[PDB]
Amino acid sequence: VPRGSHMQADILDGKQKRVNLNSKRLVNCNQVDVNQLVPIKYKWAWEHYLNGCANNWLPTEIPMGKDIELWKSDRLSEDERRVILLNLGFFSTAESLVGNNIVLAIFKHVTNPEARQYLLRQAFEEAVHTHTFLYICESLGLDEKEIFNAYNERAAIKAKDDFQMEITGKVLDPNFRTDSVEGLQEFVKNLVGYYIIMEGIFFYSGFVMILSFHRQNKMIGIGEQYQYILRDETIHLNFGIDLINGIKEENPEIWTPELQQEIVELIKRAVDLEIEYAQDCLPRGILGLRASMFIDYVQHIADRRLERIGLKPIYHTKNPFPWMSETIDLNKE
Amino acid sequence: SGLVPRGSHMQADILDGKQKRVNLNSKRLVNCNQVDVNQLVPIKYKWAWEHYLNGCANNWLPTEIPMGKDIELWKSDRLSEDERRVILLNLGFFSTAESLVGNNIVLAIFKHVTNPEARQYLLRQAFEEAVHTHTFLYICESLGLDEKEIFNAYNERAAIKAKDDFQMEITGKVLDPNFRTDSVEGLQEFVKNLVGYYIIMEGIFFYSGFVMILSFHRQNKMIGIGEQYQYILRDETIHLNFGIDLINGIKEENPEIWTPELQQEIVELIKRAVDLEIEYAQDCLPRGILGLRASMFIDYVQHIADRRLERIGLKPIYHTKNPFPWMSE
Ligand SMILES: [Fe+3]
Ligand SMILES: [Fe+3]
Ligand SMILES: [Mn+2]
Ligand SMILES: [Mn+2]
Repeated sequence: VPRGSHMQADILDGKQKRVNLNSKRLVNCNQVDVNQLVPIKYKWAWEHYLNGCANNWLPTEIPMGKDIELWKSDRLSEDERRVILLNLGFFSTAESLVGNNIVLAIFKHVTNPEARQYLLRQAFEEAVHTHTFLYICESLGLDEKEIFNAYNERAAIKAKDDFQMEITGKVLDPNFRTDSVEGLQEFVKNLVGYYIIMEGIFFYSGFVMILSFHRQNKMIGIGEQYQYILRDETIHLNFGIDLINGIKEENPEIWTPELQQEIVELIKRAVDLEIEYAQDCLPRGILGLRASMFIDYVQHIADRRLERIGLKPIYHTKNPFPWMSETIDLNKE
Repeated sequence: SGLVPRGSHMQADILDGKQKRVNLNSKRLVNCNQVDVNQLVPIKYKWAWEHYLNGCANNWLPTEIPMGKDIELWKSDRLSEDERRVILLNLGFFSTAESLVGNNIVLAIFKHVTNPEARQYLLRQAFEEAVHTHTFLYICESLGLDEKEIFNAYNERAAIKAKDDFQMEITGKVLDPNFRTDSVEGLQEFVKNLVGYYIIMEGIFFYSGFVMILSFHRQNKMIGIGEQYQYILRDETIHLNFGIDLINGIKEENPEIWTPELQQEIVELIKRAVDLEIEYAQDCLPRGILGLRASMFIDYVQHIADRRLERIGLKPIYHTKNPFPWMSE
């Protein structure tokens, strides 16, 4: 390289602020400069970021003409409409709950620039997901306030989001810190609540309901949007699992039998709430969909989430939706 | 526009829940605790939603832009020491500036912008800052620069540090866990943060840099870097427009905060930013390069400062001409 290809320092004291890769930590890292991306330590976080960036899509790119025609017709049963409406109601605000939590709760305490890069991509993706639900409401001529207010008006939805508020913990409190054992444990419970429970269990169950319509060639515009959402959420979940496991590895003292058991109990509570939600969606069942299938499915996926964070499966049920894993394989990171 | 079909309404089983549906006229940009901030609808601030849609339409990645010709030129003796200095100082400053801006959106601004459509835009903007950060890593890796030397520039170069230190100062107490915007004093402090990041950092401190880098691009030098900066400029144009709309919106809804005292303080902050940016330009350009001299930046930085002032309802103060009119093409 030619002469003059280096920045010359005129503050010699400042070279000390260059970041030692091995000093970097996922949480509680105040000893190095968090504003400098380099050198990247958590290559897994950066890879998630690059993968997410390659997945750009917008709901407005997906035509809704056939969906509008079907929705406005008399072809759908009231029970079919009920599944769609309840799913829209729950997702319309749940995306914002997730996005707001990334920004208002998680970001401050993930003291690492490459992980934060991913968080910014994820949060933007949640904004895209929120746009999706606005777009669907406007396209089909739904009462947008009725749909977006569903979590205040439908008990089985409220129950899930009230639980979400509970497991959010005090992470939003101005006094909240992660530099105690109890504090970092509370933080990890928040991560489990959002990545494992909301994104990894509540959302996957909604995906089955909606994609079951897509597979029947009903509401294929909504279906396609949900396929893109599933592709994003696959990465959200993978990142969250990696982050939880990373925090555990770097802070083994938090991973007590007590914390482990509580995480199991939260997942159990999520499973029960999602089953009750599925029953509210499907009081009689529709073509290809019964509540009993969600009992097995929700238990199955909960076992898969438990395994990924080093906990034993507890339900041992089989997956009644083998095709979900087919589209999951196609939408794999 | 077809008829609403029978059975197409979601039935409530919590009868009083309907009261939490959001009244459009109750929404506000700050201090809005009377309605549910989680529900996007109904959208009140159309300008915020439009910025969001515009940003989303602007997707790009630095890895899409070929660096072959740039690598070839960087290896050659066809780029002078002085030209290299301009490039490296700009890479040094921008490499961390993007993170400063992005971190401030998330850690300072988002909590206090109590409006979902504006928050939708903020998430787009913060992601764009991540793309800009990626851009500087990609440039470093492409040209084989010492990445730690580049990203640490704001700790190693006085003229860069001076800008970023001033930035830390105008960030104010907004990061204080117990900072609140629900007083005149609190909201004025918040507005100073918005001026500091949108107007000063994004609207002024990026501009000598844009001119310098795009000057190379216009001479067919480092066109890979140039193209990346063109995409950054496109994004930053929206960032600035959103910030101006946000500042003006907060003023309109809370006119009592916009005192002669605050107005004077903002002008003085902008004057100081101008001085610091002129000094930075001087550091970049101890000697002239083609179509670029440090003295030109006196006129330019003052000219853009006047333009920013006008946009937030303040009188221009410098009255200088723009030596780089091609920046508006
Ligand atoms: Fe998600
Ligand atoms: Fe910006
Ligand atoms: Mn989502
Ligand atoms: Mn930027």
